[PDB]
Amino acid sequence: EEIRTMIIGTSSAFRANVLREHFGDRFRNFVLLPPDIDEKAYRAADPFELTESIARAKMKAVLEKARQHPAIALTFDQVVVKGDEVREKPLSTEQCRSFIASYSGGGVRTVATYALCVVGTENVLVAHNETETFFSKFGDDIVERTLERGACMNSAGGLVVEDEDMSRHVVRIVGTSYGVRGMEPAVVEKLLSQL
Ligand SMILES: [Mn+2]
Ligand SMILES: [Mn+2]
Ligand SMILES: [Mn+2]
Repeated sequence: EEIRTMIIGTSSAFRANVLREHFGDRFRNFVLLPPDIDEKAYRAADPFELTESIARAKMKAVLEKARQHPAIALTFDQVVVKGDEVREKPLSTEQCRSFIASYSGGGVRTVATYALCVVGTENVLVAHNETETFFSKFGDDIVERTLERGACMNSAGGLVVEDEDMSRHVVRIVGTSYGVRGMEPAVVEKLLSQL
């Protein structure tokens, strides 16, 4: 059995881009197949168990979709933790504004679960990835500039470290910026090694 195909089981353009770039030396074929599930149905308090339940639910949906259009499938789920609050994608500009403003002069975590499955098998491997990003102080003006670009709406906690203004206020990251953005290749490399 020679596996040459990766099923990219996410709608994230960034994730798809990194996967093709980093894993094109191993895989010939990259198939886009987003899970498109109702994530609101899953509600665990622990963000590690939360993201894991969602990544596994996403994998189930992807493998089902694969049956009707040898391979490995990958899914992901990621949330932000700020203080005691678990944050997903913001529901409005107002909440996003609030989210971004709160990152000034402090630390913010991301918690994720990556899942991997060889299509046709029953074992779904999972791995967690956690980051912590530390910002210097910034004011309402920088908040509005980031908001105006709109990409923040599509990230957990409205956290966009790649944003022109946000980037200028990052002091350090424990982890990698690719991890904060939702796809650290080292995590996928570790899961592949566990086959
Ligand atoms: Mn765990
Ligand atoms: Mn999610
Ligand atoms: Mn999603």
